[PDB]
Amino acid sequence: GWTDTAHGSGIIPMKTDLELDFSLPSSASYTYRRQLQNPANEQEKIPFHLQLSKQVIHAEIQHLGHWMDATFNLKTAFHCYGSCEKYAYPWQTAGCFIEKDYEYETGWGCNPPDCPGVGTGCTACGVYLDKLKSVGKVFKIVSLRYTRKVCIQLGTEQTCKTVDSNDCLITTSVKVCLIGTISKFQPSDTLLFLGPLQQGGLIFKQWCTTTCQFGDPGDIMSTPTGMKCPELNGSFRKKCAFATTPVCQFDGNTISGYKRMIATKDSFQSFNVTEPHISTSALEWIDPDSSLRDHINVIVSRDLSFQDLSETPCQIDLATASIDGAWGSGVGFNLVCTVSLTECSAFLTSIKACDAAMCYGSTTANLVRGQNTIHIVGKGGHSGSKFMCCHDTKCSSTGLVAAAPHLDRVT
Amino acid sequence: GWTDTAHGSGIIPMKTDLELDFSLPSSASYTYRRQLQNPANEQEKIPFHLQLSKQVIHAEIQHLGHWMDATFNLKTAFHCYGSCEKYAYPWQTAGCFIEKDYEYETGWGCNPPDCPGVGTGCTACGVYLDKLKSVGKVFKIVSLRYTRKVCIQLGTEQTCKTVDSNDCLITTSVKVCLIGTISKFQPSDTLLFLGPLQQGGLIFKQWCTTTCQFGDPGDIMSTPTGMKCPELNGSFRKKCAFATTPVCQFDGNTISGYKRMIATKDSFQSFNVTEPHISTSALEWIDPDSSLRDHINVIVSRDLSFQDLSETPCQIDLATASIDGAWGSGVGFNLVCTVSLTECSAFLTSIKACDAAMCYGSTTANLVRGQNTIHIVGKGGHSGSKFMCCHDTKCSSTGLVAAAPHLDRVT
Amino acid sequence: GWTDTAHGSGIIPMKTDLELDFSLPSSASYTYRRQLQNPANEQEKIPFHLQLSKQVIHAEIQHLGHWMDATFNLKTAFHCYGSCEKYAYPWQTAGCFIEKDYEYETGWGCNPPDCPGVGTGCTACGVYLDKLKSVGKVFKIVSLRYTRKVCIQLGTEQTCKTVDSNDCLITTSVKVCLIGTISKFQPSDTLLFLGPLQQGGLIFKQWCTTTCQFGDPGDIMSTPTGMKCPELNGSFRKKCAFATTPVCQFDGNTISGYKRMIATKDSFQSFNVTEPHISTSALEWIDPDSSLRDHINVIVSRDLSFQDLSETPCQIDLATASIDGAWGSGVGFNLVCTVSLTECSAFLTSIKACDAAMCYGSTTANLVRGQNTIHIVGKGGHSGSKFMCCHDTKCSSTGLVAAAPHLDRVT
Ligand SMILES: *[C@@H]1O[C@H](CO)[C@@H](O[C@@H]2O[C@H](CO)[C@@H](O[C@@H]3O[C@H](CO)[C@@H](O)[C@H](O)[C@@H]3O)[C@H](O)[C@H]2NC(C)=O)[C@H](O)[C@H]1NC(C)=O
Ligand SMILES: *[C@@H]1O[C@H](CO)[C@@H](O[C@@H]2O[C@H](CO)[C@@H](O[C@@H]3O[C@H](CO)[C@@H](O)[C@H](O)[C@@H]3O)[C@H](O)[C@H]2NC(C)=O)[C@H](O)[C@H]1NC(C)=O
Ligand SMILES: *[C@@H]1O[C@H](CO)[C@@H](O[C@@H]2O[C@H](CO)[C@@H](O[C@@H]3O[C@H](CO)[C@@H](O)[C@H](O)[C@@H]3O)[C@H](O)[C@H]2NC(C)=O)[C@H](O)[C@H]1NC(C)=O
Repeated sequence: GWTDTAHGSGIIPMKTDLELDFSLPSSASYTYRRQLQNPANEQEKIPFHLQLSKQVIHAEIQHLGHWMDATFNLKTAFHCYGSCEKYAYPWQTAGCFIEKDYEYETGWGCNPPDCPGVGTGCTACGVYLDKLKSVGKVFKIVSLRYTRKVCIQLGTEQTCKTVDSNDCLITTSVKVCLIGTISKFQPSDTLLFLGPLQQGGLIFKQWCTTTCQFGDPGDIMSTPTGMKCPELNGSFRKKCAFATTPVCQFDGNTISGYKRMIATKDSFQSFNVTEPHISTSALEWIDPDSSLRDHINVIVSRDLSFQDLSETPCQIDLATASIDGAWGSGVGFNLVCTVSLTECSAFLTSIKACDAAMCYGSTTANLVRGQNTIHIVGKGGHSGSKFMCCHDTKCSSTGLVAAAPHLDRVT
Repeated sequence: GWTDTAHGSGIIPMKTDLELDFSLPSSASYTYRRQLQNPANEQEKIPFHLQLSKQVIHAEIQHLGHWMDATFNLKTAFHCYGSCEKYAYPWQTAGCFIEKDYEYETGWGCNPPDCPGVGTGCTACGVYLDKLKSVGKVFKIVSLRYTRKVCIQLGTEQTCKTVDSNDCLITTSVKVCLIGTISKFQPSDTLLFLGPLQQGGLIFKQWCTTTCQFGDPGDIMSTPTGMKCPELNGSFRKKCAFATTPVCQFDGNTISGYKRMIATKDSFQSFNVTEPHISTSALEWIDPDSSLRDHINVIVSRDLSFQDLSETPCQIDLATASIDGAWGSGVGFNLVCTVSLTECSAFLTSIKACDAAMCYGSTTANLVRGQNTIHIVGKGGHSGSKFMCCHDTKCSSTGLVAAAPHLDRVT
Repeated sequence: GWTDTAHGSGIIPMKTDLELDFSLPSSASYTYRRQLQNPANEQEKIPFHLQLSKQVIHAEIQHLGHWMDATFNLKTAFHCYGSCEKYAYPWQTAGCFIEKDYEYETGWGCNPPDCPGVGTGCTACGVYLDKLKSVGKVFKIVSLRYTRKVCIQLGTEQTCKTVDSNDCLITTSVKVCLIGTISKFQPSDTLLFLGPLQQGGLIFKQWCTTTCQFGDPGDIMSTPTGMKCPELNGSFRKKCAFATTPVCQFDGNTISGYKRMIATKDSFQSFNVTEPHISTSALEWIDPDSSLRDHINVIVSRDLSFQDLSETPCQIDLATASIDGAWGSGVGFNLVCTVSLTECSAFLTSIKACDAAMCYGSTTANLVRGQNTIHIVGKGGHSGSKFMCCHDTKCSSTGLVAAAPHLDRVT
């Protein structure tokens, strides 16, 4: 049946004016001009001009905050009598602290010489992190898009459009196809910028998410809402000796995740960025790595036999019915779309979830004549995004905001 | 030397009837019809019909079972006298439990007031998981294949064949090439379905495999063979106080892997599925994500100059000699093939490992005239799979089953 | 503006002598011969010969050493009096050991019957690994390149060149384009060879790097500099009983990472290798997996309208100014290049970082007429590599060595 998702052309190669076929780095732009033969005139020439922008990476991201370095500290506070809750402890002022209480445990083989208590008091053990310093900014990739602006001019008619890395642009007599390739980044990668965005960063595959312990990548994060402190990898001990104050011991890791990373820094992957652009839910940049190459094919055919394979009689109207799920999420939001099809018995097409600035996901819709209900998934966006059901360049007149994502550590 | 692995055509573009070149979403089908000029007749027309199915993902998988939620529980059982083995404990009835025994350790600074024992008895500490509930079904990806059914009709001759995502189909006068792209899934990804397959799921990159501790993704799994219980991340302590029964303490993680995941659910990647088909060793589905696009090129040339580049004089016969390794495995099985070559001094070709329904791997064989011994690797399959050495559409007359895979946790 | 990075051709398809378009396995070579029509003579024919090598994988690697199996051992050494430093312990001779000291802690509820000490002596607890045996060799992937040697002969002129997997080769009348595909390996993957390189190996996504605990993949590594021993996942305990020598206990993992891996071996991905070649900073091989296919397109056009799209008037000279960063690193080294442009107002081109044998990275340089300062990133190489700024086939006359990478565990 009908579909408008085939983006390309049918041609008779005998009737083709020009074909360009080449490899181009993702971070390279390209310009091409040529005077083509006027078949009707054969005196005055028809200009052809092609412009391809550099490929721009658009990563929907989660702002994870600032990764922090810190120094590990362990302190003992002993009281012969009294519950642990009775006393204040110096570590309770720290950015991060964890306290283990040995309450009502005094005994004459573990007491200082001035303490005759038995089953009393408190040995309070405190681990606290201080000298907290931001070492960089951290982003988690929600999704990736790779686009070039493509401008075609043949005679006096120009068409410019943003084209994704494995898509084609088709005009009256011109087809430009991009064939993507290698992807350096993957969804759920974590990017760490140790300095300004322009200086590039490090890719981490195993940034701590469901359990963060001191020593992990991402163990200590500073966010606008506050510190997010790690758990401890190791365990406390109350060392006892006759006529001696108890001594807190900790047997686990005492070196921050940042210092452990730096010690073996060259185990990780760097990436570099040019022209970075930061937005509410996204980072855009051009990767100066010229080893990443796309394949480009351009056809010009001013002949009646040139076919736009996306052309169908089918027409659709869209309305955004409901939403659930979250913005800024790799799980995403689910948009419910009412899609009405005319002029065709059936129509396979692509329905997109877009806000006023950007699209966040597209679903193949198998439509039948009349009304259809289509669920589509979007990933990314922010709390102000009004998500709409869209097709080609047209969107529904109303949009819906999604809920806030769930990105909480349990402790 | 000769090879039949080049799937494509040589043509004179002047002698080409038609070329289609376009981008198509993996989840889109496409149909194209055209009446082509009869060069011998030029009155009656020759029909051309192209049909491309939607691309189907075939993932060989490991059925990891059901991921379970649970509640953490800690209990103390003290006996003044008697070995720990002498007594039964209530946690010994649980789906998962871990017990730490403090045996023959009684002393007058750690005993209840009715216990004068010294170096006797037992403080038994039990961690047990209860309220076990399945939260979803889990599959590990062994391998991935992406195929479309491609049908070509020119005049009265039709050819339909399954074509992989970076392969070509060649008939007498027609070539259809697919150029694959982005892959959302990777081998060793773990897929979690929280509900029916049709509702999609979550991708996990770090599902616990060699060490599973309570709190990890995949910590508690229910399989047909029984529960697979996690180890503990943390350590026990016997808290002592005069004239008091010992109290078991546990300092580690007490929150299940499921609850930790849900708390930060939007850190993970969702995927959606249509038309899912479950089999003994595999899951097949169509991904409704229309942002994944393949490149398609179609050539029609009813001219004598159209060359099938896969044509050679070389002929082979195959026999399956032996096997080792495992089914259902990302390491795979190794099939030993005796391949006999005639009509050519040398022949580079592809030898496949297939059962009666499916192929599981292909190896480039550098053959010389006469008999050859070729080792090929297959991944996936099940205990009933009779694996055969195959070439093109022909297989050896005998096959061999592989051994069961090793997928055991140590404790 | 001008760029030489577009590798391909502009043609009039009517003026094309021949087009080949086909899919080819990465591990397949291919040969094609044809006698083409001489347009000037039309009696004697012009030979065309195409040869494509098998695709070679070049992985820049880090030699991580040998992964070791071992047996866990725990021993107690008690002394009624004396500091722990006073005594030698048998575990101090082991390849790996970790010692926990309970110093000055004697008491009459934890002493052997011959020890009346109070707050004296030492219970020394030693974990040591013995029966250390190498189980395989380990390499971490720094970067990946996929190349074919491509030879073109038309008449008496031959051109052979190494072509990357998404690049094109252009001669006077011939264009050969490669379109890459699926990549089985990723940067930062860890490869384990349990035997000779020819027997293949296992891919690990989560080899321990910043924290290695006994039981992890990569926990125990033997390098030329010495053993790199893991930390412990678990904690010690001094078990006390009246009239009994203290007993050291360890509650954590006691099974090596190798044994845990082997127990669930079929959870991991195997890969196979042919014609492996080992060098100071790299491993090269051909993957016999024939399911990995590239797309190949060949155009021959002996017509004046055939355009080399890489041709520009722009000319550059290079000098290598300075370097920082490290060899053998996925973070890489940063080479500072002085690039001088003539014949053009502006020129977008690719500047490479190469030593005498190999290139390690390329950067898109946006040059303006006159002198430019360009920073480029290279990954890989070794301590003897003299890295140079290069363009096309030309390099600066001087090069600079980089510093040694930081690949240290903290303990
Ligand atoms: C490509 O990306 C890498 C990774 O980000 C870049 O390495 C980074 O380079 C910056 C600047 O050279 C380093 O910043 C710091 O600067 C202070 C001066 O304030 C300096 O004293 C410190 O020693 C420190 O190096 C940053 O640490 C470094 N990051 C890493 C992970 O090595 C690289 O420069 C980029 N290459 C380009 C843009 O050509
Ligand atoms: C695309 O895939 C995602 C991920 O699986 C889908 O999200 C999932 O949606 C289902 C159904 O809406 C959720 O199921 C559960 O249903 C009960 C009712 O019995 C409901 O009360 C619960 O609140 C729960 O949501 C499932 O939790 C959810 N999974 C995740 C990880 O969020 C999504 O709906 C799919 N989009 C489509 C098919 O358009
Ligand atoms: C493709 O690669 C896999 C993974 O390396 C290969 O499996 C490996 O096969 C070798 C040789 O068969 C195994 O070596 C060992 O040999 C001793 C004899 O000295 C044998 O007694 C042991 O049982 C052991 O198997 C190696 O263990 C095995 N590795 C794994 C991870 O299974 C496979 O053979 C390759 N297939 C080819 C080259 O066709």
